[PDB]
Amino acid sequence: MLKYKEILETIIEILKKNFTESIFIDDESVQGSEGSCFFVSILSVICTPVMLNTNNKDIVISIKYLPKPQSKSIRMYEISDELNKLFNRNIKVTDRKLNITKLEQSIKKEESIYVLNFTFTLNYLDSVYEEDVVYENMKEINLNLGE
Amino acid sequence: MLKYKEILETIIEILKKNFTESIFIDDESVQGSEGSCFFVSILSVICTPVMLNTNNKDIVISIKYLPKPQSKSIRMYEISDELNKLFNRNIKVTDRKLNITKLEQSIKKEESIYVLNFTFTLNYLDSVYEEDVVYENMKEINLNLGE
Amino acid sequence: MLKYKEILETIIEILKKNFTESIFIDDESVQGSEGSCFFVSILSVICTPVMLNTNNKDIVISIKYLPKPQSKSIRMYEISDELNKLFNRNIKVTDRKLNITKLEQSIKKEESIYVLNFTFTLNYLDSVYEEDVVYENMKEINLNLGE
Amino acid sequence: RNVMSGTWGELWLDGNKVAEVKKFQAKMEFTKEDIIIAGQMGTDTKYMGYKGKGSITLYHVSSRMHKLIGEKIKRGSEPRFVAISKLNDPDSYGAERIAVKNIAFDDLTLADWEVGVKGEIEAPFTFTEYDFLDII
Amino acid sequence: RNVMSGTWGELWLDGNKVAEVKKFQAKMEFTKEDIIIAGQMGTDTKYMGYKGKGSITLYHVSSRMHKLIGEKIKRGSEPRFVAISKLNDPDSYGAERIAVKNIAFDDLTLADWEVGVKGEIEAPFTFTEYDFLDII
Amino acid sequence: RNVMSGTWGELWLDGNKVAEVKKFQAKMEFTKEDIIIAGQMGTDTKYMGYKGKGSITLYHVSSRMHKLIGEKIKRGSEPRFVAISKLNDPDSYGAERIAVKNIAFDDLTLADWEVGVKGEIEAPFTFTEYDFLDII
Amino acid sequence: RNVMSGTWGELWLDGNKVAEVKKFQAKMEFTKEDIIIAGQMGTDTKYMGYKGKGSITLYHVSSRMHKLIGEKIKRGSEPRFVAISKLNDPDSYGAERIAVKNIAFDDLTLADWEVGVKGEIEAPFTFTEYDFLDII
Amino acid sequence: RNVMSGTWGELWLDGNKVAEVKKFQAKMEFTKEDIIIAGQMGTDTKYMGYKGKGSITLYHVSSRMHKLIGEKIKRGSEPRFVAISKLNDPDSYGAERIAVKNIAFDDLTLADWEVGVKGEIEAPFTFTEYDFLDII
Amino acid sequence: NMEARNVMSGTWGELWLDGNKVAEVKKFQAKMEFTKEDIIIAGQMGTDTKYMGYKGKGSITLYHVSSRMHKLIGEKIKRGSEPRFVAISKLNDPDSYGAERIAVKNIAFDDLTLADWEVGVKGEIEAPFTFTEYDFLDII
Amino acid sequence: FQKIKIVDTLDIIHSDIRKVIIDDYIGKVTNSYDNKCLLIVAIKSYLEELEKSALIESDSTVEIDFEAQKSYLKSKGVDLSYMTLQEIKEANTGSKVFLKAKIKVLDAMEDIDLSIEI
Repeated sequence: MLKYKEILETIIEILKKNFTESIFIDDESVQGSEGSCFFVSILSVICTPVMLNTNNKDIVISIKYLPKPQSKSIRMYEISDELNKLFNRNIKVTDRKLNITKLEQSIKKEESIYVLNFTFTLNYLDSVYEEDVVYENMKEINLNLGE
Repeated sequence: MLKYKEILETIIEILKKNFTESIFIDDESVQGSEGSCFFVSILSVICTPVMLNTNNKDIVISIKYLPKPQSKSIRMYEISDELNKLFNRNIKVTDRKLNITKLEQSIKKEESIYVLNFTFTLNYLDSVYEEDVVYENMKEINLNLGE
Repeated sequence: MLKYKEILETIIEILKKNFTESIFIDDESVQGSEGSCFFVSILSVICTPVMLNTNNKDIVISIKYLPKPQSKSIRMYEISDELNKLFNRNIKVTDRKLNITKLEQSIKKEESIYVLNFTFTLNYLDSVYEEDVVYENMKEINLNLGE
Repeated sequence: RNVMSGTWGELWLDGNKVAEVKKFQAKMEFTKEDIIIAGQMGTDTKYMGYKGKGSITLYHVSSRMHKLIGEKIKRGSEPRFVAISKLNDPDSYGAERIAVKNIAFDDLTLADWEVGVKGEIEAPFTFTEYDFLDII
Repeated sequence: RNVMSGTWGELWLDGNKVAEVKKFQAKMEFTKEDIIIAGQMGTDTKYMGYKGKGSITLYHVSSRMHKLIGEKIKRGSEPRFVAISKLNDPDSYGAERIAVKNIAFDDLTLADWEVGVKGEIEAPFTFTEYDFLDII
Repeated sequence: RNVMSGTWGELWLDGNKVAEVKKFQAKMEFTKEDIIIAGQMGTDTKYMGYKGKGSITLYHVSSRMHKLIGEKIKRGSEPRFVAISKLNDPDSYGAERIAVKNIAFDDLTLADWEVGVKGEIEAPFTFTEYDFLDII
Repeated sequence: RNVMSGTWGELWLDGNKVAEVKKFQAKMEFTKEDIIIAGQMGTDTKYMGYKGKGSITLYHVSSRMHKLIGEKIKRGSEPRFVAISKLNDPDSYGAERIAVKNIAFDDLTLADWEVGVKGEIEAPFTFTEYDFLDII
Repeated sequence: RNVMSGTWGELWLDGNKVAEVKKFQAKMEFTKEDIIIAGQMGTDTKYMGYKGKGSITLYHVSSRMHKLIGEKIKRGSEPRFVAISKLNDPDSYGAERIAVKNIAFDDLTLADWEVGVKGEIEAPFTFTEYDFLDII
Repeated sequence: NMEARNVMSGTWGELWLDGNKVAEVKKFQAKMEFTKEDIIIAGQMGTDTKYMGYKGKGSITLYHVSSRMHKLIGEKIKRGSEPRFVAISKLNDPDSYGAERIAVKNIAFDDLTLADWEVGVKGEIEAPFTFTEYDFLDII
Repeated sequence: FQKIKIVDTLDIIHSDIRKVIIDDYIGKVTNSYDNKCLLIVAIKSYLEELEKSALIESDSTVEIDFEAQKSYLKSKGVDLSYMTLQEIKEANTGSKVFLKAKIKVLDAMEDIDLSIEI
């Protein structure tokens, strides 16, 4: 059973390697930032049973770049290209590769400032927890055939 | 006829066993909390007749975790894993096991703070109340065959 | 892999050639403008895999004309005709021609002032990044046929 | 003063009430032969007989049909059954009872299940006789 | 007190449990000949036999069917198999086990894939015999 | 531990890799004759052979099929081809390679275009032989 | 490096360019006879010939088809035509030209209109010969 | 410079203008026999004739068809009619007039109504002859 | 013991003609017809029969791929000299109990086909014959 | 192997396969596993053609030579422990390709025994 924390930390590690701006997880930290921070969160998870002991999972992950200093939109257009390079077909989390099904991107204004919203979806199958009792092997088989 | 109060109390007992944070039912109590409370409620119930004396019921149950102290989002990501472990296929309420059909999760901001919303749906059949009169057994059967 | 920055700069160059009003990229610059500015941004990008190594991309591009001085709406109706002339079937970006699939236009009021919103969609195929190892040619082929 | 609602439907099969029943249907389809009469432009028909058809839909709650027919069918002996349907809507005008007789089923479903789906059984049949009880 | 849900379905094929199974179905279709009896308006039928039909749907996880039949089919020898299905819903009334015997499959899928689609295999078959275990 | 996704599918046709391929499918359909045995209610079957069927879907990028078959078909000589399909999902358990041989196509599309639509070609075929490489 | 888009499609019919054309299609359907060979499980086929089929869709702008065939068809003499299709997408790799010859149309539409609907004409045909020009 | 719109459609039936007409259609379907020529791979066809087909759709405003055919049909005498259709869009290039002759209708609708639905009549027919007036 | 799989399929048949294997056989046939005479016996209502002899008749159907029968019989038939042949048929279905192999001797053909073709139709040849003797090899 | 005819047929088959090997794959095709599969398929089709003409007995097999490949891997210093069979099969082997084929041939009639009882 894969952990969401591990996925988030792997993505944060990729971002830390390939970028110099700071990456935050809480809304409080981004308001204290002086300029050009990152915000990463898991947007939605949908879980559906496909077999008796396995589930199908779709996860939406959102990466936001918020330019605080004035006149930083061309940086917003370069960062999208870098992010497009980073995430292509799959990402590797705890010796597992998870397929990427689609990528969506938008540039809109939140309150008074425009921001970049980069999102992509992951799809994979995971197994559910269960407890099974133990039996010993058959040692004696007694069959009697009447008449 | 299963009672909604029993379902809610069973889920509250599970949460109390597996967690150390407080669990609340009313909105008033969560605002007085100093930090990291839980909120549990039944979101929606839909009832449809499938037979003459039985109904089909879909129940949506919402569990919210609200981090009051600053810098508590990584806890928000661990709690989701624990909750995923807790609710898998069915839950047992008053010597009955109720199937879980799907699980949905989202992380959004309410007012100025981000929160975690963990929801799942239950599906089961229940019988409706009815009053039936009593008859005594047949003691005398008089049949006359004419012509 | 085509860059979004290049597409934006090509469109800005076309606008600069064919118009005398200023073209801006950030919201901060348009509020400082004394009159009749332009605003250009990429609205949305949707990326879907169609083959093993290629992606399908749909890009929505928005061009806004904001008349600051009073009584400038007839200019808003001439500018739409000029823009209709400029973008017809395809645009050329870095020795490539990208097809234009549809054009949508609206005139609505944002806050207290009416504005013109000119949008069109681009469709093209792009190839994803991959790393391939190198093999040397077959020099010796040893086959033994038994019995 | 309402149309009859199928929510108030009850079924008896082989003398046993079927608590889990979703829908019931029974129809008689007449056999007609075309006859052309000299001097007449419109084509007429002659009535020859009928065939009874119907089906039952029920939720998968027990092995009712298995116990009814499975063992007898293998040995080469086919059983026949009687069904009684009642439709009594409290808002409607009255009750309607019909007996369907000499029922022979068309198939037997051993297993049919799918993940995430609650099971249902639909069983077509053919009949020959009927009786009217409490017609409106 | 629920209807049985197909989420609690298990399958054994050729003595091996099939962990990846999506749905299972098996049905017996009777053969009926129409007989018209003199003096009787309703048309009756005579039972002559049955044909067994079914199919299995599973996710593409291994080359199970290839190893089962591919090499033997080419040489002109056809194998037969035995399947056991179990439906045991914890909320339902009881379990239901059925054995389906003398199974012969209808086809073999070598490759079927599409971009962006997770693979599935559906395999129709025909059978002749069956046995009841733990009927409700 | 995933089901194989068709996004990781590769095709070789006539010894040449097909970079633009959308989906691939190949199936063997058995021929069965009904046999009724005296004293047995269930109807059995006899296996007599099979027919191979499949199709390829690819985007319109070049005149591959034209160069393959167009000139030879006119003169009355029909060519045969060999195809190799590979499905290797990194998350899945292993790779699967199958060779399809003695392929004969069913038709040839000269032109098919519509305004606002990107072109695709679908090409059914029939085959006779196959080989297993790297089955799971 | 794109797939060819049908927006860049051009047609010449009877030596005259058709400015209003919505879609064009032409296909060759092979005739195959089944042959069973002794000792071989897979069924083979023999190639016998082909039939050419296609259709044109155009907006109702003039009486092109009327002037083409209407008067000649009544007198009992059937005409044949030649068509040339070109698909040249600027983003694609190259152009593709094909000539379709010995065309005989299947029908003639005299009038077809509906309130609130802009008129279109679709015209199936059959052909026999073809030629390759500027294949990629 | 527009495509002709069916909103500008007019019909004359039996010399009387039909004010309420929803759509009109008339088509000629050719009869073709397949001929295989020795030494030629492509299969050719021979033109043998045609059949005229069409239909009229109109709103239920009067008993037009009843008065046209109902009494005569019963006695065994069948009438024939002439229809003229005109399509003259002000934005289009020109007008188009066609006469359809020797019309025989296929059926007669006596009554067809439903609660909450406004009535319409659709009347198929067959024809033999035609004439061109004011073709573009 | 009886199973549907035990029925022999005709796809597993093989034929040798004049010592040469023919790969192109569609069907093979050989059968003996008995000659019987009715005998009415006094005092008996059911009439009886007397066996007197037999006729062997058969046929071979093959896909048209070569001129086998032309080379076999064409030149000798014109000169007035009739040839005789021997055929061996084998039926070996892997799912059956065993093989069946029969030799048919003293075969004389009934006709010779020089040309039979039609446009759009694939070629086939049918050759009836008669025979007198036979042997059994590997019967079930 | 003491008979001339069997060895002659084996040599003829080997030399006829060798031309198809050299004229196409030697020095022109990269030493990848996909190309190895293509070569195996071509060789198998060639052997099936000989099986049809009754030159050799049916049910011949063509596959990657496992023992020679493992020996080469040992000679190159690679470690063969905790390695799957499939992992060894598609390992990189530089410029060397190892293949194994299995066919069957029959002898002619040489000695005949006839027992006759009077």
